[PDB]
Amino acid sequence: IINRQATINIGTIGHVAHGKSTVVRAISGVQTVRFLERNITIKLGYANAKIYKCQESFKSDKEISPKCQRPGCPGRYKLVRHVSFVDCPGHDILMSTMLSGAAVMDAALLLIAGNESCPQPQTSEHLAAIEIMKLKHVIILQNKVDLMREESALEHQKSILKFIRGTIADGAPIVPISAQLKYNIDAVNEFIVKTIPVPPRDFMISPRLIVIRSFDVNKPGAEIEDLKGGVAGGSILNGVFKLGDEIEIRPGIVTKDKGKIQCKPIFSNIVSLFAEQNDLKFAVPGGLIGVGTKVDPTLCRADRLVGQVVGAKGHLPNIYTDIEINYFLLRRLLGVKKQAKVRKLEPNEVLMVNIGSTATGARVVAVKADMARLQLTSPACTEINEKIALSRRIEKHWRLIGWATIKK
Amino acid sequence: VGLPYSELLSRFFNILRKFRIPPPVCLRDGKKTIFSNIQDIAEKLHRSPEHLIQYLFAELGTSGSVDGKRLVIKGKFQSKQMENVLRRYILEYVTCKTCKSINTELKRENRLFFMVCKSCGSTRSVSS
Repeated sequence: IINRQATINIGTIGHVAHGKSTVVRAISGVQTVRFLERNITIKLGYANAKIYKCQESFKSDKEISPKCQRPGCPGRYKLVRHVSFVDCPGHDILMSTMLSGAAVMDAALLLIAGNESCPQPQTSEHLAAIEIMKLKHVIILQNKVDLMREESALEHQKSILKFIRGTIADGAPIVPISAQLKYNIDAVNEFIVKTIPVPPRDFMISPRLIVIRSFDVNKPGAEIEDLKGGVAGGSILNGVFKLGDEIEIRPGIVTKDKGKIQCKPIFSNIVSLFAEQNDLKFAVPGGLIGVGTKVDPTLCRADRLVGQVVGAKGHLPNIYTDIEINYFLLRRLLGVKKQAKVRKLEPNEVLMVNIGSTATGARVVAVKADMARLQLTSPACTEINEKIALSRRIEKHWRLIGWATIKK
Repeated sequence: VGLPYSELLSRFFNILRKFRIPPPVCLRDGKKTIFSNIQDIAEKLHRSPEHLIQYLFAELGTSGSVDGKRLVIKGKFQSKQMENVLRRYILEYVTCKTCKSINTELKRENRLFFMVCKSCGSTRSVSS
């Protein structure tokens, strides 16, 4: 069996102190990056899973290991798909990272424990975000069942069902799982295959890459005569990449420091692609790949490339510090156990605006009925339009208000 | 559809499975923290002595060496904050969340520690 790279981006959403990382571990095998320089820049735990199915029914088909001796069949498992995990943090402060993760995702996994409250705010917010940023493929998972009784679980399920009725999403699969006991993962794997169809992707589609991690591949005590190029740890949404292509980093750069910031996007040519373990020529979209470009190792230091977008030559995204948004507000706030009416925006206030992936905090300059002028501290970009999710600080946590579109 | 879920749930249901704190006999006589009673602690709670030392180091910036039963650790640390630390250690390093088992073993898994349980085989956070 040939070592094939990731095919579809799968993300995980939930609540704090539930154990999303644990779930990820249970699913795959490689331990999470989160909780100094190597595997520290990104807030998403990288997990390499495998889907190889034996067709010699229902749950007795999917396995973690490629070697098959556990179910009974002597034959080796057939090639289906390789998958990578993007684990977003489920904390109320670092929601920008979650939002960034969201746009990269193609499939979602919701986690709810059966011991806490039924109408959970953070989970609801996550769901809303998913709905906004075009992610109709949602799978519901139950985290803790062993601590609870027989009927209690049923009641919880019923409550969940009641909750998911008025929303846009209607057809969603539900699975009960244990992360610590290591069971019912096969069913989840099966669901991943059956329910979600993989979207068509050729070599003509507009290139789309998002860099989260930055790598400087240099040994302590290495000469200038033999040097390795700067490696950008980036995940591909869409568009198949190969060796020998022109790439531009789009959020701009602050170089000369008096001095205007009028400059071209950061051009680079691909040198090598780092996937799995060995070097590969082709890059299948839907996974985080260490793209080694003609970018300096000095740029890929520690905290300089955070959520910076990457595009192929002959497409033009744009450097934005001041953004022109057309926003729409909802009647009442979604994400409370005490529903409150949405107030009008006040001049000069810290809000969090996420144009697809770009994790940015913005201040309001002018307040209008439909339009908003926002000043950004961290760099942001615009492709063609991009679906935007809005979030505000009211009561300690980030809370969703509505949706936005850039008019340019 | 909530009908193939029920079967799964049923299947799941089918397939299913403190006075131990020792008195710290230590004088708060400081500058260098000396723990002579630590061997007893190691014995009673069933643990290697080095792991406790490592935990202590992780907690507070200290430097010392292991001696056979007795510790020579740099720092003036009291008989209440050290006690608190001990209490914490006994609350999370002995206790496993899924099943409270006795047999726990040391593993250096990359720089931050992650121990393994001999009964089942689960990775627990050896830092928080």
